[PDB]
Amino acid sequence: ELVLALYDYQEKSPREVTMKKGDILTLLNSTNKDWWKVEGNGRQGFVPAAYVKKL
Repeated sequence: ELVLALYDYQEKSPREVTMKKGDILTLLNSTNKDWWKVEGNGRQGFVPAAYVKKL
């Protein structure tokens, strides 16, 4: 499934990745309510669930 980045997010921990507002990310794991695992820029890791929107 794909998600739209609603905001920029810069990774702050080893498991996180970075995205730019408007990016279209592949969603890998949305089981946690606060942090979703995505693929962004060839890297896989977590961003805040609230900062992306399922398409």
